[PDB]
Amino acid sequence: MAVTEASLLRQCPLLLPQNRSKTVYEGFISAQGRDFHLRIVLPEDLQLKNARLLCSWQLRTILSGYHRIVQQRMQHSPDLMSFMMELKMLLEVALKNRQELYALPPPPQFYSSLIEEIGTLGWDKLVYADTCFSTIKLKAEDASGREHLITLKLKAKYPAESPDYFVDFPVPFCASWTPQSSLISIYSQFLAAIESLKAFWDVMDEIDEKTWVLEPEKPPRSATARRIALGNNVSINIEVDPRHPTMLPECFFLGADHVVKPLGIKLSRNIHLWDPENSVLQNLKDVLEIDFPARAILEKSDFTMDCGICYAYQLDGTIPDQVCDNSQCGQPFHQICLYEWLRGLLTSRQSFNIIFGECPYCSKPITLKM
Amino acid sequence: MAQDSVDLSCDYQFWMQKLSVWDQASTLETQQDTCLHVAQFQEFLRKMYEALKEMDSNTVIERFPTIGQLLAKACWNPFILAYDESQKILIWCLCCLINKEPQNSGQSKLNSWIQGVLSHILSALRFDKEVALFTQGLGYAPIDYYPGLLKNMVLSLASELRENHLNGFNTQRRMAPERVASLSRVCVPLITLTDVDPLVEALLICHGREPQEILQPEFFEAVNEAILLKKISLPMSAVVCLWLRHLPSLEKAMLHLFEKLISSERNCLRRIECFIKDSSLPQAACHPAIFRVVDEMFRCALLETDGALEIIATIQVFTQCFVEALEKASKQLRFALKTYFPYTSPSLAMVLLQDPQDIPRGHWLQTLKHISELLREAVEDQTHGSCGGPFESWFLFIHFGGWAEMVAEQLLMSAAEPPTALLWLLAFYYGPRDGRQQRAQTMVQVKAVLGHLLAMSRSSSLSAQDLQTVAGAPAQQLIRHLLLNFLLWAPGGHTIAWDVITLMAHTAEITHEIIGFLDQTLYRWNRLGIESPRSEKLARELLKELRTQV
Ligand SMILES: [Zn+2]
Ligand SMILES: [Zn+2]
Repeated sequence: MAVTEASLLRQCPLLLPQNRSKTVYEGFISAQGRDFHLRIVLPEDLQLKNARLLCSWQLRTILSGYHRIVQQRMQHSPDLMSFMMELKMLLEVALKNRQELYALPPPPQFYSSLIEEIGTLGWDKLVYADTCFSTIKLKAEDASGREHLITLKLKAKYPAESPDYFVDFPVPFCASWTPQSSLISIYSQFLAAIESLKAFWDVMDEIDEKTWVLEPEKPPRSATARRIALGNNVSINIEVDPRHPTMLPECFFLGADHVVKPLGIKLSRNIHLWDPENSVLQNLKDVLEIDFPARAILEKSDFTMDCGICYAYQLDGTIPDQVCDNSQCGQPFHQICLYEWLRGLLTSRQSFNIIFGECPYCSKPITLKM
Repeated sequence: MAQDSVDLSCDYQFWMQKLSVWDQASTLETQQDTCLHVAQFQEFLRKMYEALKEMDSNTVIERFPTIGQLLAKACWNPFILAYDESQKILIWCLCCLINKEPQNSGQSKLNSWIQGVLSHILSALRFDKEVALFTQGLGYAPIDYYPGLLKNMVLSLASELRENHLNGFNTQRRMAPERVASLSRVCVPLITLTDVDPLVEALLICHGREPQEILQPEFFEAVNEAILLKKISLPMSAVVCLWLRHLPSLEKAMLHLFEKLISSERNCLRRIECFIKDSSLPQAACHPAIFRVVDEMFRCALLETDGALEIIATIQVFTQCFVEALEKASKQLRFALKTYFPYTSPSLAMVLLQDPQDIPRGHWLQTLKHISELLREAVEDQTHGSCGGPFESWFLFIHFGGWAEMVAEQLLMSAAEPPTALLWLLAFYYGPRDGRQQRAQTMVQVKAVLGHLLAMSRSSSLSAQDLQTVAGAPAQQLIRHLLLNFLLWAPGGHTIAWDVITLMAHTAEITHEIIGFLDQTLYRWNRLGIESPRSEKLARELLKELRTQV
């Protein structure tokens, strides 16, 4: 309703006015099928510019990082009615965010069905299950003999709504979810995607084996990019279409302008002799009229010796100088980039010509002396 | 030669009732609305100045009632006094209202008050007391330190902003958002006064950490206007940030290209190329977002006209500046072409990127024959896992000038047994969305025309009516352009080109269309360094004489 005599009943059923002069309300407030104790003292008139509001310590843990919010809302909100709307809305927010603490599953469907269904698959399949039982991650095999993993993140109702599927491989995966579908169903869909992309995988595996793939290190199955090295201090980066893998990619070369120019010319001249009945390597070798190095150096292949903020060597004369005092990062930077960076952080403090604060990559103490 | 008084006498009462609103622009609203209406205020002042200049003062009482109050209100408003020449014009208005020999008491009082207000604009100490006292002490006139004073005032605020910028989420003095908006409002009226331009560029780089914009778009549009009319020349980093925070500025500037290819310099592609390279579009189109927005406005124009040769030309040029800008500023960390060109095979692009500067004249037929194959794969075998359709693979084919144009000029060189692939290619270019039925018809029409033309070339220099026969529908522009290629290419031309031109020039549209053809061809040859000097001089001559006829 308009007025907060019926509208306040309808929108706060469990707030029982104790006093005749409706100054103390007491009892429960509702949110996400959960009721909370709440005791809300007004002054002698209906003015929230001055009011008390006490809570259960339950509710106060759940209003943590909102205290100023609520105090401002008491001062800024015209009526009690709207105040309660704002307060519920804010509870709404608070719980859904802290979703890790709050999940009472209906066992009779859940924990039994999930067991039945993992039995339906086979027990070699499942590889990880979380003790909140929210996450699972499953395994599948190629005709090749490659493992590909699938994460599922599951809700209070598994069989009702979709399970959130998180997947590696580079085309967007489609799972037709019904209430009738189950783990075996989405698993068969996932196998279908595997056996479909078989060619693209063979291309990637063939490359990684018979060449010095250099930049993506331990490649995922999602990566379309392969910065291959060849000769010395020249490289080719090659971005591939999965749907037509053997077909021609967008490509270009890094290194010496005097070394690369001839290869570009030669490529532009032989590029009509690309053929999607050969392999990518068997096309590249005879198009560019070359053989590749199979790991000319496997230990000191390359460590990216660039700024790790701006990713340039030679920013206005300056060199990658300032490093991390850490064995696991070692990452060089620039004087300019690291100063601009650390000034900005809240963790940074500046002494006379010194700036203390966190390495961008590893969050360990790093010192900059201007 | 009708009204003279009336429109100005109305707009007078409008502006006087507006000046009284503003009243020294010490507040937000008075400033924003002044910022807007000032320019029209200036034009009003031009018409007013003409009127007061042609006539003489103290004699006439036309608008003399409250002209005084208008010029008071004007001058004590500093946002007025800051704009291009509004000051200069106010000076002139006052110099019109002066008198040489004042006669009644009123005229002397007037003229004194006139010197007063000029002295208030130019030479008044409406500034901090101690600095006045100190300088007067050192025996300095405002004139000799104002400049350095201004310079220091600016470098201060620019510095301040750069530390605001670098302290992003730090427990340290946060430049007041209100004050930044304040400065921005003051950048507008004196953008073309060189002693702010560091401030500006500091504003555009130094965005800071807000979800909300802080600057008011009257700032962005003042700046945009001034970039395009070349009153500003900032560095390019300034203007990428400008585009990348105010979309209607980046609209406003790609539309200010369109005025250039429509009105001013129809088919002077040198002039168009130089405007694109001086504008910073290429470098700003290295950011994939601004590429996508710009090519949307290009797509909207490809449709309004159904494949206008003039917009095809501007694309070809723009793309060539862009591609050279990509290569240049893309050593490490560049976005993959399915990012700029998402609605095609990256395969096809990677072919079409290879320029003909780097291939021999003889191997271009091979290149086109490869393109025909992959386009036919994309269009005819229009299945899942492809382009969305034929139109998209065409809008790609446009963005490469060179390849679409060279087909006709290569057909004439291989007119004896023409390759079916080239006939596919050219038919596709002049007509997508036909059915195989309509493409085969077009191809065989062109094949018969190749027969007639090769007979005519291997014959002597013949009439123009023999060509008018085959000229005499859906495939007209194809045949026209191929025919012009024939004229320029064969040495049987240079004699009977005029003879066909005169007849083919039915309308002015055909004339302009062929002119665009010829400008494109000259630009194309002079780039690629491929030439018979006969054809070059002939095209130049024809183009020169036909641009007069229109
Ligand atoms: Zn750097
Ligand atoms: Zn580190």
